Amino acid sequence: KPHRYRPGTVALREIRRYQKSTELLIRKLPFQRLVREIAQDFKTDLRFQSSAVMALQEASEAYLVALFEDTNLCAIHAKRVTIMPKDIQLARRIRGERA
Amino acid sequence: KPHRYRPGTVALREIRRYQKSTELLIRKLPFQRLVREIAQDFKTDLRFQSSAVMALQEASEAYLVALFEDTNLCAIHAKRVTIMPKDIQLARRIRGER
Amino acid sequence: TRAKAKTRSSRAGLQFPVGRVHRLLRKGNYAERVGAGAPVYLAAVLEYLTAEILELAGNAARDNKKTRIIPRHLQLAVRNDEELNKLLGRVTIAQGGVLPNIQSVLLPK
Amino acid sequence: KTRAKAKTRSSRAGLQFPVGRVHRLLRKGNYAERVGAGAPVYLAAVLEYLTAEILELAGNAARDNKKTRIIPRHLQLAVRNDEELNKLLGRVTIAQGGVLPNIQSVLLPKK
Amino acid sequence: RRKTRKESYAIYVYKVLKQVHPDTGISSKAMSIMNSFVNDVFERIAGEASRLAHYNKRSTITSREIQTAVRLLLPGELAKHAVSEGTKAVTCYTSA
Amino acid sequence: RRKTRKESYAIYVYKVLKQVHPDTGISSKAMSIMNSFVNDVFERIAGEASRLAHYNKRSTITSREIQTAVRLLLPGELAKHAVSEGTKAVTCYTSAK
Amino acid sequence: MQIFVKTLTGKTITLEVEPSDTIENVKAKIQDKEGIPPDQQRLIFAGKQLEDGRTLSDYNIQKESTLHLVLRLRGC
Amino acid sequence: KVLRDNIQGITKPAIRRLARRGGVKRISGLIYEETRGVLKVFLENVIRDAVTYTEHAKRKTVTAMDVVYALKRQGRTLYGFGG
Amino acid sequence: RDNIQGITKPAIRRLARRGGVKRISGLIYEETRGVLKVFLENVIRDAVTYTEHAKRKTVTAMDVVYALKRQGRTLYGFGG
DNA sequence: TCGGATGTATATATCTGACACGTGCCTGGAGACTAGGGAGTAATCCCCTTGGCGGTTAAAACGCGGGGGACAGCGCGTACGTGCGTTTAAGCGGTGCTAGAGCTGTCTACGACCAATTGAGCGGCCTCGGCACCGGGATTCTCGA
DNA sequence: TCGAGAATCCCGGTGCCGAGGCCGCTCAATTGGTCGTAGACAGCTCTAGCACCGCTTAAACGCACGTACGCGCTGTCCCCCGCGTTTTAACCGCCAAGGGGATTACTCCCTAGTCTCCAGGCACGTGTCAGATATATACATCCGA
Repeated sequence: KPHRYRPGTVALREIRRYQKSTELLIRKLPFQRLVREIAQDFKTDLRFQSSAVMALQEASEAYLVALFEDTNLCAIHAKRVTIMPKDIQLARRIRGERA
Repeated sequence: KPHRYRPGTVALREIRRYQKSTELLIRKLPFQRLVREIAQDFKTDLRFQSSAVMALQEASEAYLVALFEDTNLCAIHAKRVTIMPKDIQLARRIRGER
Repeated sequence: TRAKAKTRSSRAGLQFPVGRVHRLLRKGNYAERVGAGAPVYLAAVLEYLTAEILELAGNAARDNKKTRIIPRHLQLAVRNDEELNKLLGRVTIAQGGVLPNIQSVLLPK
Repeated sequence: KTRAKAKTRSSRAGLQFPVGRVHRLLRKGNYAERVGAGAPVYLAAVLEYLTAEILELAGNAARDNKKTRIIPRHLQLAVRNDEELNKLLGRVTIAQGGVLPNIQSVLLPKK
Repeated sequence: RRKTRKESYAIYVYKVLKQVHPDTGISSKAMSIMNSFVNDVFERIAGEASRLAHYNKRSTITSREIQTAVRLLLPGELAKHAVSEGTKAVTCYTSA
Repeated sequence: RRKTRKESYAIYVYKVLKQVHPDTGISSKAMSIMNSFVNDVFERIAGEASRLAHYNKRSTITSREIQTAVRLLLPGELAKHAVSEGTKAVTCYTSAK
Repeated sequence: MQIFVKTLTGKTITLEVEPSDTIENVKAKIQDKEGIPPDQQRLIFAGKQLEDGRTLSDYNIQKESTLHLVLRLRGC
Repeated sequence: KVLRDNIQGITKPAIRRLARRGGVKRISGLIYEETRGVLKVFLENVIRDAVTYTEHAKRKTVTAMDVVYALKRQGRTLYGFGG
Repeated sequence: RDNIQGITKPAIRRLARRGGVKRISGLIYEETRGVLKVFLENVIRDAVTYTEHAKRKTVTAMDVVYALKRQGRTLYGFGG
């Protein structure tokens, strides 16, 4: 019979592996395309240095990781294990970002 | 026989009344004594202007009111009506204070 | 001979003092030299913002059938407008109070 | 009329950071009309102390993992494990830093 | 034996108030609040303009620095209306 | 070929590193991070001192303003040690000449 | 017991202390016999840095031990 | 004269009134001590900054301007007391 | 140009896993995409304002750092 | 489903302290003129940005079985809200007194500014050792019986 | 409780590129001297902050009672997780063209500095009405029935 792990083991393994390392997690080209499309609205025919795109990517990733940590704490506070959109909304509301 | 209100009515009445007014809630002299005792630890034989005490009282009251608002939101999020210390702890943790 | 004096504020058609703003800019240790066009711009911007807040506060005061303006009216005017609230998000106003809201869950059945 | 040999102001105070450069930056930075003769020395000493402390902690972290060079991960580990330094750099993100290895206790497997 | 002079923004605030609502007064504490508000906004804008001038290796602050600082600080509609008012005032001043 | 000179704190940071840990290198990214850290702290302290001097309607920046700004910015133990180091440095500089 | 400590200058010096001797008195004795201030130096035994309030009994340092001595140059 | 045991001057009904203004409806019996601790910490921070400010000026009376500056330094500006 | 869809589901899963999450519901992805869009909008608006004032045509790495610092989100190691 | 008791909103007299206004005057703002350096503008150089083409291989997309977690419903007992009688000290109105904040002179030591000059720090080259990579074996776990 | 598979770590050999050090030189920090004024010190005047004493009454305290809500337990259903197969586009390498960033020289004009003059804004004093209290009354709202 095929050997299967119980649901939950691979999640913890991925947690350990991914917070042991220090690389980026989003593919570079789609992020660059998104940045260009977002900036197109404000001014036409713009140009970007590579280091600017790198800095934007790093800042966005750090922000998202911190927000996800806060969301996990909010989810645990209510005797649950799965995160849900209401947890994200509550975290953003308490942080003072959402009006 | 005596007329009694069901538990919860007076709470809402007080909520409305204290959200309609603006005056301070903590008494003056105990707050002044607390401020003096706290400040004693940094430099002996200090003197205060009255406006300084008033400013401290206003700032502290505003801070406490905001904290209680966030605490009530946290308590509501978990299917409860009564607030508990862990709600205060979670709100202070998320806000970014040690 | 010499001509009669006219204030720069009168020339610009404003109600805020251009000369005082110019002096404060010069003496505030912001830059080596200060141009001749900055005071007019700064005075105009300050006048506009003051007029906006005052109009909202006066409307709120007239709502409560009163002839004068007290800090509660200013707080009500500021907290009920989105952009003004965002501009003053970290400012507390003395003798202000709060906005009368109650969560829907706590209401009686 | 024989001018003496020049001696750096940093050497008199027994420091390593440049006193003269800091003095020039203070004068040209538009902070006040005039600058005293004792501020640059104080500023240089303070900056030197902070740099030395952070470098010592980061070097210890690097030696822990059998390496002879310092990389941004070592700096992040050094900063985030000390409460006072963490308080100082509360709102600062370091590129290529990562995060501390923690897991919530409830999520751990039962039994 | 008279005291020293303390500057304030009293007369101008009162003039603007009488311009907007002609039949409304104001009390003392609200007046102090308005004074503090004006000073705070002035300081914020001036500091932003000074930093912007420093970044570009330039040694003077002109109307362009003020305009860019206003655009950076304020939210959208307030920024647009303030920009319009400022440019109109500067043009009217230069014309005469 | 004409190239503009750029100033940095690299050599002094390297001197301090060799002073505390005799055998340890450093990469370029860490040096850039340290440069940014030094510049940020310098700006914070200088701005605080300037504001403090302006409050008391004085037109000079002395060592007293720097000491007060340092005591205001840093947490406890760091403030104590930094104050001690600064006072020692000033005394040593004044004694020699 | 007797210990041998090598410095950054490539020189090794003998040292006579007891297992329960804390690093404070050992540093004082080394200062007496060499002139080196106690707070200017710091020592490694088996890749671990000593603690001033600790001794060699808990640190497991015995006779004929080899310790590494590295300067900590600090002051004004 | 040395003062002692003044944190108990913040009575339970005062905390109840503050919570009522905040919008709370039901309060558990363990909130009051936590509120006292939080208020104590906040006051310690603000008073420390104000006393440093008044010390630099070679004075001996804490003025309202010192409190205003100390509050502003922490991003909690206050309007209506000058400056 | 629906480039917002370039943020694949496994990438969001990896970010959450580094954040410390063990289980993820089925509707997190839309919220994450919206939040990221808002953040990028604000930062890029500030950076473009700086670049336009400087009288240039290409954004630099410096004004990105300036815009990030303006919002109290300082970044180290990019020539700041 | 109605009806009595309680709290809250509405209308009127009245008296007090704060707001609005009139004066004198003195210091800060305006008019007129010079002189000098910061900034606008044109021309030139070349570095870095954009655009295109081929492959290759790892990563993303899709489908499926199933076990574990989210959620609704029930029962219990205890902590909290409401009301009443008793105790405590906060608040107000005076009377004293002095420590210290605030302003004025004056006088000297400290910082800005200038000319000559020489050594610290930056740009360009290069060489080699520390770290990245690949293959293999020992080890440490997890899940079913 | 015990043992068969997978995933991870320790070890050894190999090769590459950037980190550490050396030269040459140009600009900026030193040294020596003068001058003007910012602030430190002494003296004086007057305010407001601290201390005390008495009285009134409103708020804090403690106790009894009942009830609605926090929390544990059970059952069900469905929806994410782990795995295998197919598809796709990201990444790397290489090659071309040229737009716009970065210097350098030249010149006109915008702003700081000085002197004279005068009127705008601030401290001070005075009056009167907007609003805060007190009293009475009408109306909305809640809890048993």
